[PDB]
Amino acid sequence: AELTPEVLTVPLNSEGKTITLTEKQYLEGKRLFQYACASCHVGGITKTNPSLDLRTETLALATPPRDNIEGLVDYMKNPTTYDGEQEIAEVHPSLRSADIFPKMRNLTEKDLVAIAGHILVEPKILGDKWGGGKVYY
Amino acid sequence: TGERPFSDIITSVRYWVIHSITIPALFIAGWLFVSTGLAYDVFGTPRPDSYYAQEQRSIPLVTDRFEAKQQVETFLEQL
Amino acid sequence: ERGWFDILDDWLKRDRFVFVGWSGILLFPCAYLALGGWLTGTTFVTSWYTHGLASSYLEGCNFLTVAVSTPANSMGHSLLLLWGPEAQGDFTRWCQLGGLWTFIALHGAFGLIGFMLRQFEIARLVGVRPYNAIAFSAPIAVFVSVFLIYPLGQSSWFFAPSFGVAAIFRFLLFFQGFHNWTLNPFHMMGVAGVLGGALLCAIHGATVENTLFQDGEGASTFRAFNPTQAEETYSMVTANRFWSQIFGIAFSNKRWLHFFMLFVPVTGLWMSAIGVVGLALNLRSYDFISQEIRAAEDPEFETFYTKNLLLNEGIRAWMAPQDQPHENFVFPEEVLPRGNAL
Amino acid sequence: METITYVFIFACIIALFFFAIFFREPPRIT
Amino acid sequence: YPIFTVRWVAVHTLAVPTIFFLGAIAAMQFIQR
Amino acid sequence: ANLWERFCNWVTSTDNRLYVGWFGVIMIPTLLAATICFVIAFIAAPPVDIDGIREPVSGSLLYGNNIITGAVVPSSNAIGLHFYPIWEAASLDEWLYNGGPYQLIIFHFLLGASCYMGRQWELSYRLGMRPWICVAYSAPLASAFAVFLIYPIGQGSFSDGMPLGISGTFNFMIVFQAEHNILMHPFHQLGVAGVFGGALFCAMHGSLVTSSLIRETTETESANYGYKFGQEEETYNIVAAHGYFGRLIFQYASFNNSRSLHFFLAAWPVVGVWFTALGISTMAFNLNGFNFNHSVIDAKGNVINTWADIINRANLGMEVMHERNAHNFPLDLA
Amino acid sequence: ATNRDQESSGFAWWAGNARLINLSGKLLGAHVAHAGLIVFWAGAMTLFELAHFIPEKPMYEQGLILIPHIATLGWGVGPGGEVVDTFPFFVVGVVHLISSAVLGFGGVYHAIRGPETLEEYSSFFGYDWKDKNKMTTILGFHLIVLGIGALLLVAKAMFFGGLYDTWAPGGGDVRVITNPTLDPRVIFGYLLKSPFGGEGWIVSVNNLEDVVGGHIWIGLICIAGGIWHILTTPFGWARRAFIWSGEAYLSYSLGALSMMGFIATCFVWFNNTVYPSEFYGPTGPEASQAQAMTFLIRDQKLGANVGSAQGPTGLGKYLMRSPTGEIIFGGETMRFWDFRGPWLEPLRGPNGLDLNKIKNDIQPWQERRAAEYMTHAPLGSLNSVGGVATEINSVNFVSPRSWLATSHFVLAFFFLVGHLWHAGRARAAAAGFEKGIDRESEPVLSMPSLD
Ligand code: CLA
Ligand code: CLA
Ligand code: CLA
Ligand code: CLA
Ligand code: CLA
Ligand code: CLA
Ligand SMILES: CC1=C(/C=C/C(C)=C/C=C/C(C)=C/C=C/C=C(C)/C=C/C=C(C)/C=C/C2=C(C)CCCC2(C)C)C(C)(C)CCC1
Ligand SMILES: CC1=C(/C=C/C(C)=C/C=C/C(C)=C/C=C/C=C(C)/C=C/C=C(C)/C=C/C2=C(C)CCCC2(C)C)C(C)(C)CCC1
Ligand SMILES: CC1=C(/C=C/C(C)=C/C=C/C(C)=C/C=C/C=C(C)/C=C/C=C(C)/C=C/C2=C(C)CCCC2(C)C)C(C)(C)CCC1
Ligand SMILES: CCCCCCCS[C@@H]1O[C@H](CO)[C@@H](O)[C@H](O)[C@H]1O
Ligand SMILES: CCCCCCCS[C@@H]1O[C@H](CO)[C@@H](O)[C@H](O)[C@H]1O
Ligand code: OEX
Ligand SMILES: [Cl-]
Ligand SMILES: [Cl-]
Ligand SMILES: [Fe+2]
Repeated sequence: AELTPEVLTVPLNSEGKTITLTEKQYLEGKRLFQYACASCHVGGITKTNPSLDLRTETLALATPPRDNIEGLVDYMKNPTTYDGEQEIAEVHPSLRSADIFPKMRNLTEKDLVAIAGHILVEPKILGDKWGGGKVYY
Repeated sequence: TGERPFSDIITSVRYWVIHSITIPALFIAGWLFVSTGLAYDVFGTPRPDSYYAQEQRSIPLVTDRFEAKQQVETFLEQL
Repeated sequence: ERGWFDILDDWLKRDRFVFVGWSGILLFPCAYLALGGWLTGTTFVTSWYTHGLASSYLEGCNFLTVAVSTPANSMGHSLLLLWGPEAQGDFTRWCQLGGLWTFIALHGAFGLIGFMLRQFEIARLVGVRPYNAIAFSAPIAVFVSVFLIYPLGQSSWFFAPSFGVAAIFRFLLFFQGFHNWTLNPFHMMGVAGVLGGALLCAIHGATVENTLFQDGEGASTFRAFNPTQAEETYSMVTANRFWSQIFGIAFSNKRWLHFFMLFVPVTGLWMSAIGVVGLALNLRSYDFISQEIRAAEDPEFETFYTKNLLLNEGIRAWMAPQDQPHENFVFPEEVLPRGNAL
Repeated sequence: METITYVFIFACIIALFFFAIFFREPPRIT
Repeated sequence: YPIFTVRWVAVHTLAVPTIFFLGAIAAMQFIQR
Repeated sequence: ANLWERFCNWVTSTDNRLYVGWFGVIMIPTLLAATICFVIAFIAAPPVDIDGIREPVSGSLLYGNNIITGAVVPSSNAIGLHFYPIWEAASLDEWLYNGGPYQLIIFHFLLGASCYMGRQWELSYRLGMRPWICVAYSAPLASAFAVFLIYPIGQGSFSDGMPLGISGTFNFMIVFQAEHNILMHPFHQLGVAGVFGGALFCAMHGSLVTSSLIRETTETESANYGYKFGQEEETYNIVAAHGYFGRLIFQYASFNNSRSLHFFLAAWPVVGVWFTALGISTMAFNLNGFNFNHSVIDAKGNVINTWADIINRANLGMEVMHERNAHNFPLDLA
Repeated sequence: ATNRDQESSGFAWWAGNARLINLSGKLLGAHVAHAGLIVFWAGAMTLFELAHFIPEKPMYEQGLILIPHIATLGWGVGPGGEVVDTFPFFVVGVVHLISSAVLGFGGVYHAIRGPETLEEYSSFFGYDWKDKNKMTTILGFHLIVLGIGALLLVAKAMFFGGLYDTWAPGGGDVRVITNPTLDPRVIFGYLLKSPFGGEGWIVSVNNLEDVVGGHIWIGLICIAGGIWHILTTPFGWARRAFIWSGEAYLSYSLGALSMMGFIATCFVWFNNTVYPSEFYGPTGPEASQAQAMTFLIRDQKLGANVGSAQGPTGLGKYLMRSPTGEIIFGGETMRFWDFRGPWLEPLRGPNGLDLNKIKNDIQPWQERRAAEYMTHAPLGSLNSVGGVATEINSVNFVSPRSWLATSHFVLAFFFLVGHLWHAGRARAAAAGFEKGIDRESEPVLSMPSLD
């Protein structure tokens, strides 16, 4: 099996548009996800709130939908609760609270796209293991 | 006993002449065994792209005793 | 000396750097094939088709994780000969089917025979009593019980230990979870023999070294010994008084002391072997029935023995699906035993 | 009966310790 | 002193594959998935 | 002399059937207290709320245990590392509930066994011996400190110290494997090498010397009668032993120097057991065995399991079941 | 080759350095060259840390042990432990590195070129191990040095910018210590504190005023003791108690270092004042306390009444009482109730954790720090996979606390062995039987038999 262009093709936006990532963006996404996110989201779960995971199906039912690049990029700028009712920048890292989440300070727009790309690609490779937690180790 | 001491042998110029060639030739031969991919086919070990087909969800486990050879062959054909 | 046999015997027993002997015709090729089989498999051979596992340096494993893994359960107790009906002389297929496992196990078994014959043969030529060979029966009983008897009692070789560091650890944990092997009194005598042996080793070496006579001027005392000297290099008298006053009892007879050093770990390993023969048949020391009846009837009764069985049931449920792939275990999340939160 | 048996075997071992120590075969330097 | 002895064969049955294997494993360090 | 100088002379006397000594003066009472408490608790103590969740675990024979299941149970997790002597409790009833006997036993025992080690130095000085037997004993002693004191300290609680019983010890091993992957820790591996090697060289040394006893006895009488206590001549022939072993392997793989041979016998298990102790004492601070979970990945990014991953699956079983009512939050952090 | 063989010195190669026992000049060499390795490591390791260092990631995510030490002294950091300037880190590394060439020079010179013995050449620098007066005098010199070393800490703290204060009101910050603790009832009080839980002996010191006052006391005590030892010779009760030999003085020092190693292990494991969690990561207790705080926050946000929520065992799921009644976090972390930390103390009232404050006063920064500390618990593998032992690879983390505790437990342990080895060897050599038992004067042969 291979990490092919099909595996790397993911929804760009809510309207059905896709984007094909390069192998380099994928690797970048994995690296930056480790650098800034995996301490709480290793494996697609959330250590500090296990009710919410990074599974594609979960992301799709967030408000606004987070199952696409644009949704994830926006999350990383201005994170909300799952119903979109509340802005949680003060306790979740984002570009908006780079003062208090210092690893966010040198993430470029392109970095945010790469991480979003990682989050959307991993479950296409790992299946239910992504966001599955220890049951699936 | 009898044999020349190792001490003698491995400090002798003639030893180093012979082995400054044989040691590196074997090492390089070892390297090529892997770099050519020859190791994978002799032993039947999968390369990183040959463990699973592109959409396969299960392991090619042998489940037959007397036609396991043929199963591996089948399992190998669809990759 | 006379005929060809006696000439060959002459040659076999020559006093060289590595003694050969008659036992060498058995020993050397089987030890060498067992070892080179191990190095070959751990270096280049997969376990994908037998276990769904990577197991070689070629695939990315390291020293702690490579193995020559057992054949697939579907192979039963097949000898798995290169030229057998499974591989049919195909070397690549053979490797893929687990052929190196039985290769290493059987050559290792004949090599071990050879080593012990080498111990009888050398002792006979040097004119000593063959106690070393006799002591080596303990390693033999362990290898034979664990690598042969055990899997022969079970469904197939798949359940033997695979030849690897991490693979052997898995074997340990399987024995805890499935057989509750720590509870077994034959394993306990094994532990006593191994830890008592190690204690006897430390304590004897330290006692000799600390009741040495001053037979030299050097502050390093190793040079103040002569292999051919008549006298004891240390004082048994002082050693005896020291232990008597420290511990309450001491050896007084050096022949006893040494015999005891043979006896303890040898007897230990023999006892563990007997328990493992038991486990070949699932004849475990798994439970204490009286504890189970009390615990079934009294939900406030708890002991370390009940606590460890909950651990075992965790081990079985959680490891079986990947550890026994031929069973196709699917255990939906809701059935898995788990305590609160974890 | 079960506790008694365990304690009895244990007590026999402790007594055996005391005799092995204080009423041992004395070591003789001859 | 002879050259080709038992000791000599014993040494080389071991040392020869060893170096061959060490080059093979060295090459493996550069394999990527 | 004066009353004190007589006392000193007695304490340090080389002539007492059991040496007393200054270390002995601390060792005797502490070990007696530990022994007595241990025996009484093992037979008769009520159930102990080890995990501080009001779930008392029965350790004693009278409360339904046998020799194998029985234990003196660690003190309550609600205590942690607090010092819990008998006078800190409102009553003995409470003391027993909370596992006070465990702290009393292990504290007097550790002090006593430390003095036991000092005493070994002491007697060897009184007897004109070289002094290092005590150093060999530091290896088991360090191991005892590892499971009864250091581990509790690292983890914040005596409820995680090794239980003083047979099945208890196994419980400790199993939870330890789940939490630290001790098997994959190289200090534990050195420990195994240490005890397996110790057994081996024991069987070896025993057998080499025995095989070499000089003919001194009749075909009927025990060969042990061939050796007399205190005799000056060595009772076996070390040259014959070396002749055998040097040929079994090769000449230089064998010892002809009894002194360096006995040194190796001391050093091998002692150093390996030091590493064992240090394994436990460093996993006390959560520096754990090698983790190769999901280390092999395929070309796509599928995880290819190894034997490390099957180990992980077994560890997970232990993890999720252990202390099944004690965790409320998702991570077990001590 | 004056006694550089076993025949001349009677010490084998592997005991080679024992050949130096009465070669003061060569031995000074050994000692100066050695301090050079120490100072060398400090400087090069610092530079390596600085080269690898990304200022925006926590130190504790970067495998740093030395930069955290520099920062705690107040260099290079500002509010919350934010790195404002790496140049002090740089200065510290360079100056150690340069200095080590000087020590290395001196060391190599005395070891290899200068006079092997110093007694012929100089009586001030020469010494005999058995000269009880010279020995106390050298000791006395080093006590004065050590004292000044302690006073440099004080100087930094009071007159040269202060120290990083994790407890600083309003948040952690560098702060000048103007009112250090001088009352001997407080300073010496710490020494008489129990080492058990909720007490922690000196490991408990929880403010910089005590830390500064303690070093004022120690600097004075050490200078005073140094003067004392230069001016005096040992009293006769001391003369009769000790072995007076190079090997024995080593053994005493080995014992004191083992002890200090052990203390250091507990200091870094439990203490978050002189090892600020901002730099070193959270303590084990702290991280465990952070998890219960994290879920208390989460669940109460969801509507849970955290005070009356009964857990499966009957104890409160989130809150419960310590054995002395104080309100504390529940679940396993009950053991950690003695933990105190600046993100947590705002919620603590006179009775322990305050339910009024928990319901109303939890600030976002507290949620943030607890989430951070929960997820940087000091657990990880030897190959630096962060997490529990069953965690998958992804996070490259082992806390600086685990590295510092484990390394120093190992070191303290082997030093204890070293102490037993040398103490026992020194005793035997002083009495004359370190080489074995005299076959013709075997002590046991002259004693009455035991039975
Ligand atoms: C002492 C040396 C020794 C011993 C005891 C063994 C033993 C074994 N080898 Mg190993 N091997 C050896 C050396 C040895 N080998 C050497 C030097 C090599 C390199 C060439 C190998 C390479 C090798 C491979 C590749 C394999 C083995 C295998 C085996 C196993 C099965 C062998 C078998 O069925 O033989 C059957 C034959 C005999 C027992 C010989 C009979 C001799 C009698 C006394 C005389 C009979 C002769 C006969 C009547 C005349 C011809 C018949 C004609 C009339 C039709 C067994 C464990 C197999 C295995 O491990 O599978 C897992 C396997 O696949 N070996
Ligand atoms: C560790 C194993 C071991 C050792 C060290 C000994 C040692 C001894 N045996 Mg004992 N023996 C053994 C196992 C062993 N035996 C087994 C399993 C049997 C079969 C029941 C015997 C049957 C036996 C008899 C009947 C006698 C001895 C005797 C002896 C003594 C002289 C040496 C000898 O005759 O060896 C014999 C040689 C061997 C054990 C090695 C055999 C090597 C085989 C032929 C290799 C076969 C390759 C195989 C065909 C490959 C196919 C594998 C297949 C699975 C595919 C000595 C005490 C004699 C005695 O006591 O003198 C006083 C004596 O009379 N042996
Ligand atoms: C910190 C580690 C350390 C230090 C500082 C020393 C120091 C010393 N050793 Mg010990 N030794 C050590 C570890 C150490 N040793 C270890 C690990 C072993 C076991 C292998 C030994 C085994 C041993 C033996 C057997 C002996 C010593 C002896 C000595 C002394 C004389 C050396 C000599 O004559 O060399 C001659 C060597 C040379 C001329 C080669 C060059 C050596 C120089 C110093 C290298 C410097 C390189 C360095 C990069 C230069 C920087 C320069 C720059 C600052 C300008 C010297 C004081 C001897 C003794 O005690 O004498 C009385 C002696 O017989 N050592
Ligand atoms: C107080 C001692 C100490 C401590 C706590 C640390 C801690 C750390 N170092 Mg520093 N370091 C040290 C001394 C120390 N080091 C020394 C002496 C050197 C020079 C070789 C270094 C050079 C160095 C480099 C170049 C790097 C670190 C890095 C690190 C981090 C990861 C370490 C790792 O992965 O180890 C892996 C574990 C081991 C290699 C195993 C050590 C096992 C020893 C050998 C066991 C032997 C025990 C005992 C001493 C032997 C006694 C024998 C007995 C018979 C008597 C960690 C923060 C890394 C980093 O993150 O930097 C930012 C990094 O790249 N270190
Ligand atoms: C503490 C370690 C130490 C000790 C006890 C000595 C002692 C001695 N040295 Mg060695 N040496 C050392 C370290 C040491 N030295 C270092 C680091 C170097 C390299 C610079 C040398 C290089 C050296 C040489 C090349 C020579 C000596 C010589 C001497 C002798 C005469 C010194 C004298 O009379 O000066 C009296 C005092 C002064 C001249 C003033 C000293 C000024 C100092 C440097 C400033 C104050 C330092 C302060 C305390 C801070 C120290 C730094 C610290 C934090 C690390 C005497 C045996 C001579 C010799 O042995 O004769 C044959 C000789 O030729 N030394
Ligand atoms: C490295 C530091 C150091 C060293 C190695 C020494 C070494 C020595 N000192 Mg000096 N001293 C020092 C620093 C040092 N001193 C300082 C800083 C001061 C100023 C306060 C002094 C003031 C001083 C005086 C006034 C005296 C000495 C004396 C001595 C000698 C014997 C000491 C002895 O037997 O104590 C061992 C300890 C005892 C005998 C006390 C009993 C043991 C108790 C019960 C141990 C309790 C500790 C325990 C482990 C717990 C630790 C924590 C605790 C605080 C609760 C010896 C030469 C004596 C002497 O000969 O002067 C010339 C003496 O009278 N010293
Ligand atoms: C199987 C088989 C066979 C055989 C083969 C062989 C015989 C092989 C051999 C092989 C070999 C013979 C190999 C070798 C290898 C080796 C190696 C690979 C090594 C390595 C080493 C190392 C790595 C080292 C390490 C170390 C140690 C050990 C300790 C010290 C330190 C160190 C770390 C260095 C045949 C053909 C018959 C048939 C079929 C099958
Ligand atoms: C005696 C002896 C010994 C030892 C010795 C020793 C121990 C020595 C030491 C030595 C030393 C201790 C040395 C040191 C040196 C140092 C140096 C030489 C340095 C320099 C530096 C520099 C040059 C720097 C630079 C820089 C800068 C400035 C900036 C940043 C970057 C850099 C880093 C580039 C032995 C064992 C061999 C044995 C014999 C005897
Ligand atoms: C800085 C600081 C501080 C303070 C500190 C201090 C104040 C310290 C002191 C310390 C001290 C003040 C210590 C002491 C020590 C001592 C010792 C460690 C001792 C030892 C002894 C010995 C070892 C003895 C021996 C002996 C005996 C017992 C008997 C007879 C014989 C002889 C003499 C051998 C504080 C915490 C506030 C805060 C933080 C910082
Ligand atoms: C292949 C090993 C079997 C050896 C046992 C058979 C010995 S057989 C023996 O051999 C003699 C020479 O030594 C011959 O002279 C004689 O005719 C023959 O009977
Ligand atoms: C050998 C030691 C030489 C040390 C040099 C003294 C630097 S003292 C200097 O003082 C300032 C306040 O006055 C602080 O703000 C600054 O950080 C500090 O470095
Ligand atoms: O207590 Mn005994 O065991 Ca050390 O981990 Mn946490 O805590 Mn409890 O769970 Mn897992
Ligand atoms: Cl449990
Ligand atoms: Cl919990
Ligand atoms: Fe012996």
